[PDB]
Amino acid sequence: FKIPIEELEDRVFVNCNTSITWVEGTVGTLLSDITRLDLGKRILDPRGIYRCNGTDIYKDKESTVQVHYRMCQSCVELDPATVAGIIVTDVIATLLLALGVFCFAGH
Amino acid sequence: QSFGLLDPKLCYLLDGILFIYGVILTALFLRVK
Amino acid sequence: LLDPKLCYLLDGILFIYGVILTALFLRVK
Amino acid sequence: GVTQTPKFQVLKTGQSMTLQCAQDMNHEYMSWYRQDPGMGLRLIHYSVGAGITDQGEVPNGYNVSRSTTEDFPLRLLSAAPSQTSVYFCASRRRQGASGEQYFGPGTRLTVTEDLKNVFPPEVAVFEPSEAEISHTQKATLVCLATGFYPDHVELSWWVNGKEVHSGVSTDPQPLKEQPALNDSRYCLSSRLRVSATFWQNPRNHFRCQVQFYGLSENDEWTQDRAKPVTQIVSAEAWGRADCGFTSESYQQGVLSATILYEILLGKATLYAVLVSALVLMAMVKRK
Amino acid sequence: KGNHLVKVYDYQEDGSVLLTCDAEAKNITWFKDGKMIGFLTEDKKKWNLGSNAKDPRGMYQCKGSQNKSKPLQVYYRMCQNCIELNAATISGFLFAEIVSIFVLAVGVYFIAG
Amino acid sequence: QTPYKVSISGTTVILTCPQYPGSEILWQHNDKNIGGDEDDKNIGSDEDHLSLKEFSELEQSGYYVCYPRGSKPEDANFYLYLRARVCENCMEMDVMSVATIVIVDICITGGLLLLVYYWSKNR
Amino acid sequence: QTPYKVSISGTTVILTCPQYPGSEILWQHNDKNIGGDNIGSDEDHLSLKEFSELEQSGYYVCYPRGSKPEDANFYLYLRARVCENCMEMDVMSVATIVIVDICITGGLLLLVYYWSKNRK
Amino acid sequence: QDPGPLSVPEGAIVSLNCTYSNSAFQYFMWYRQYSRKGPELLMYTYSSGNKEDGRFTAQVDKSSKYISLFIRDSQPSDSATYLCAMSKGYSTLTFGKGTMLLVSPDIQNPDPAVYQLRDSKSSDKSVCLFTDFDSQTNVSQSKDSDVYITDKTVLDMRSMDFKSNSAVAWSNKSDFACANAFNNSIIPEDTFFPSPESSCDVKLVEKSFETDTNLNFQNLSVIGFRILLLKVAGFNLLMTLRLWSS
Ligand SMILES: CC(C)CCC[C@@H](C)[C@H]1CC[C@H]2[C@@H]3CC=C4C[C@@H](OS(=O)(=O)O)CC[C@]4(C)[C@H]3CC[C@]12C
Ligand SMILES: CC(C)CCC[C@@H](C)[C@H]1CC[C@H]2[C@@H]3CC=C4C[C@@H](OS(=O)(=O)O)CC[C@]4(C)[C@H]3CC[C@]12C
Repeated sequence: FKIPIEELEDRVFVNCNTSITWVEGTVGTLLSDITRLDLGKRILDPRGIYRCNGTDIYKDKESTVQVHYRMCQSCVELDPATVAGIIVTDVIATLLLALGVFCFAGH
Repeated sequence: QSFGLLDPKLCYLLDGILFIYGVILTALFLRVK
Repeated sequence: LLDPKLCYLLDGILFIYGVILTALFLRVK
Repeated sequence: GVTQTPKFQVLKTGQSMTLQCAQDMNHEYMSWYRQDPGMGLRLIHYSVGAGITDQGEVPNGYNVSRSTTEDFPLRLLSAAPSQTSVYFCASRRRQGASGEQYFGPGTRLTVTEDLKNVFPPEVAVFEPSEAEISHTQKATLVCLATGFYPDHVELSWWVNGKEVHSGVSTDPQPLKEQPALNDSRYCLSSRLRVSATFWQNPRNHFRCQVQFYGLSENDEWTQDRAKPVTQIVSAEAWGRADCGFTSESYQQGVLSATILYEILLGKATLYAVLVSALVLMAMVKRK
Repeated sequence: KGNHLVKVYDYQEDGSVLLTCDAEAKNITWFKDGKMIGFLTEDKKKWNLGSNAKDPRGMYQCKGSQNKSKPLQVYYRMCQNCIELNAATISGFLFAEIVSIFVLAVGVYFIAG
Repeated sequence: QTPYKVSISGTTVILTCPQYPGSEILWQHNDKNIGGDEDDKNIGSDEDHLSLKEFSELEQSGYYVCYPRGSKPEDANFYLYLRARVCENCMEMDVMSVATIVIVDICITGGLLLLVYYWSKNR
Repeated sequence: QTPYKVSISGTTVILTCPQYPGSEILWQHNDKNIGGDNIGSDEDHLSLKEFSELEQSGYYVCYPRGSKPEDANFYLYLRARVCENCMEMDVMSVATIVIVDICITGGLLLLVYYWSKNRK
Repeated sequence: QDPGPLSVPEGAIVSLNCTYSNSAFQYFMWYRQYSRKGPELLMYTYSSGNKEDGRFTAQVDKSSKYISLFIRDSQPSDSATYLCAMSKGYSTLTFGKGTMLLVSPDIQNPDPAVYQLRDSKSSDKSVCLFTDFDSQTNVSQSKDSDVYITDKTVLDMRSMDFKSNSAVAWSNKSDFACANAFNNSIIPEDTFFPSPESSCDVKLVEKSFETDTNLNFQNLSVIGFRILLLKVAGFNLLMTLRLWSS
C-alpha cells in the first residue's frame, strides 16, 4: 500500500483518502479540502515522514511514507586542480605582503 | 525565492573591510591635528 | 537590495575616499 | 479487449477499403454498427457462427467474411457521401445467454468527391495579459488551430517536455467557418490556466501540439502546394517577466564585474613590477 | 527509415541534452567521430551529453544487431558569455579607466621628482 | 520510527534499510527486483546497503522498499520516495562556511604582518 | 567526408554544405521545403536573416536536385541564440584586452616619468 | 426516450426514464458514452429490484413497462450520453437514442471581466476572453459573420482547488474591440473592463528567482578578485612610502 506523491507545476502534494497525520519534518499547508497536503516548492528541498489511513478494500490497514529531495541549489562544481591554483595564488600574495612590509620597516 | 549562493551578505562584508580602513585613517588624522 | 550595482558603487566611493584621506593625511604629516 | 484499426481514414469517391476488428477473449459472435446525428445506432451485419453470416437493418453496400473465430473484417465496395459516419464493433460469447457486449474505440470516415479540399491546420499561441495578473494573480494561455479539413485532429499541451492534464480545457466539437456551405473548413481552441509566479519564470517552456491525419504516399498530386500528409504542427513561447529584476540580468552584472576586476588587477601588477625594479636600482647604488 | 535513427531529446528542467537511438534491440553501442565512447544496456536507453551551456558539437552513431547508422551532427551555440553594449557599460568602463590611470600617474610623479 | 539514511557524494547514492538487524535484506524499485542477481555491474548490494553508481535523475527515481527474504513484498508498510540531482566534482556549500573562510584568511594575514613588523624592528 | 560549416554574424546565420561538388542544392527544414522563392538561398550557401530561436531550430538537410531527402548523407541539428550588439568572451579575447591595456598604460607612465624627471 | 439536454445543479438527484410499450423483455442495461469515445456498460439487471454500485441505482417496473435510473451526489464527472437497452433471449439488443446530460458546478466567488490577450506576431488575429460567470449566465453567438464565438466550458485546476467558466472570441477585421465583443449576450452588471494604464507589481516578481551552478561559481570568482586587489594595493602603498620617505 503506497501513498501517492504528485508533482504539479512547481509543487509537491501528498494525496490520500483521509486526513494526513504529520510525524516529523516539513510542516506544510492544508488546502481548502481536507486529505491533501501542500509541501511547497521543489527547489527548497522538502523532507519528512508522513502517515495516512486506509479505505477502498485496503480498508483497515495503515502505512507511512518518507519524502527526500536534493535539488542542488547551493552547490558549486570544481575540479581537483583549481583548488591547488587558488591556494597557490593566495599563498604567493600573502608572502608578497610579507616581503612588502619590512622593506618599509627599516626606514 | 531561492538565492542559493548569491546572497548580498558576502558583497556587503567585503566592502566592510574598506570601511574599516576609512575609519582608522579618519581617527589618526584627527589625533594628529 | 538584490541588485548588486549598489554594492559595487558602495565599493568605489569607499575606495576613492581612502586615497584622498591618505593623501590629505600626509599633507599635514 | 476488442481492438480495431485504422483510427481515422480519408478516401475519395470510388475507392474500396477494408477495416479490421480483432478479439482475444474467446467470444463467438460479433457485429458492426454505424452512428449518426439524429438516427442512433443501427446494425449492419453479424455472424453467430464461424462460417455463417447474416444481414441486418442497413446492409446495402457492405460485404463481410469470417475465416477464424477471432477476426471479422468489413469491406466497402465503393464510396458515396452517404457513407460518412462512425463505425463500431461488438462482441458476445454465445447466443443470448449472458447479455454483455463489449464495444471498440471506433473509426471515423469522411468521403469527399475530390482530394483538392484537404488542408492541414495552423496553430498560434496567445500570451496572457497583465490586467489578469495584477487583478487575480493567475495567467491563461489560448491556443487556436484554424482552417483544416477533414476533421481529424488531436490537441495536447507540453510544459517542459512532458504532457499535462490538469488545468486544461478543450472544446468538445470543432466549429465551422461558414455553416451555410457544403465543403467548409473548421476551427478549434484550448486553454491552460497557471498561477502567476510560475508564468513569471524566464526558464519555463510552454507549447501546444496538434496531430493531423490526411493523405498518404500513394496518391497523385497535380496541385501547386505541398501534398497534405500526416504531420505534427506546433507553437512555443518562453515565460517572461515585464518589470522587475530576474536572473536574466544578474548574469549581465556579474560578467561586467569580472572583466573590470581583471583589468584593474593587470594594471596593479604592472606598477608593482615598476617600483620593485626602482628599489632594486637604488639598492645597487647604496654600495 | 533510410537508416536515420539518432534523434535529440531536448528542453528538460535541468539543461541536460540526451540522445535516443531507435533500434528494437538491447545492448546499444555509441560512437563519436569514428571511435567508441560508450556502451549501454537496457533500463537506460538515453545517452547523456551534459548541460547545454557547455554547447557540445560532433558526430554520433549507434548500432544494435545490424550495421551502423548514418550520423547526426549536433551544433549548439547558446551564447551565455555575452555582454550587450549599453550606456551603463561604456560609462562604467570609461569612468574606472580614467580614475585608475590618474591615480597611478600621481604616484609616478611623486616617485620621480 | 526509524528513518532511512541517504548519503550522496559525487554521483553515488547509498541507501540504508534500518529495520531488521538479524536478517537478509532484499530490495525493490517500482515493483521490479533490483540488485542481488549479478546483472547491473553499476548496482551493488551489501549487508544492509545499496550502492547506486552513476546515478541518473530522470530514470531511476521514485519508490524504494526493503523486505526480508522469506516474506511477501506487497506486505510492507513503510516506503521511501527520492529525487536527487547529481553531477561529478560538485560539492555542497553553506553560506556561513564562506564567511568563516574569508574572516579566517584576513586574520591569518594580519597575524603574519604584525609578527614580521616587530621582528623587523628587533634587527 | 566533410561536415557542414556554420557561420554566425550578428542577427544572421549563414550555413554552407560543401559536400556535393556540382549540382543544384535543395534545402529542407523540419520536413518542409525551404529556400528559393528573411530567408534567401544563394547558389551554394543558405542565409537566414533576423533569426528567432523558437522558430528556426531543428533538422536541416541538403540533397541533390531530383533525389529523395531520405538518402542525402546525414542531418544537422542547430539550436542557437543570436543577439544584436553583443560580444562574446573567450579565454583569448580577455587576453587581448588585458595585454593591449597593459601595453598602452605602460608608456604613459614613462612619459610622466621623463617629464617629471626633467622638471625638477 | 426523451432527447435534449437537461441542466442539473451540482449535488442533486437525477431522474431518467425509457418506455418500451409493448413487448416482454428480460435483459435490461445502461451504457455511458463520453464525447468522441465508445460505449461502456454500467449496470446489468434482468429482475425487478435494486442493485447498487455505490451512488448508482436503477428501478425496473415489469407491468408498468418502463425503467429508470437515479444518481445521487452528482459531480461534473458525469456529463455524458446515457443509452438504455433491452432484448429478448435471442440476439439483436435494441437501443434507444440516448439523452445528453450536463451538470454545472459550484462557483463560490465570481469576478467577471473581459480581457485583451497579447498578440502573436505570426497571425493577424486578436482574442478577447470573458471569464468566471456564476453559471447562470448564457452566452449567445455572434450576430455578425466575421466574429467567431465559442461556447462556455469549465476547467479544473487541482493545484489550487479552484474552478471557473470561460468563453473566447476572435476576429480578423479592424474596429474590433473587447468592449463591443460580447454585446449580443446578456451581461452581469458591474463587469470589469481594464484601462490601458498598466500596473506591474515588483515584490511579486521576486518570488520566482532561480540559481544555476554557473552563477554560484562566477559570483565566487568575483569575491576572489576583490581580495587580490586589496593585497596588491597594500604592497604598492608600502613601496611608494619607502621611496617618498627617503
Ligand atoms: C580604481 C577605482 C576607480 C575603482 C573604481 C571601481 C568602479 C569605477 C567600477 C568597478 C566595478 C564597476 C561596475 C561593475 C558592474 C556594473 C554593471 C553595469 O550594468 S549592466 O547590468 O547594464 O551591465 C554598469 C557598470 C557597472 C555599474 C560598473 C560601474 C563602475 C564600477 C563600479
Ligand atoms: C588599480 C588601482 C586602483 C590601485 C591603486 C593602488 C596604488 C597604485 C595607488 C592607490 C593610491 C595611490 C597613492 C595616493 C597618493 C599618494 C601620496 C604620495 O605621497 S607623497 O608623500 O610623496 O606627498 C605617495 C604616492 C601615493 C601613495 C599614491 C601612489 C599610487 C597609489 C598608492
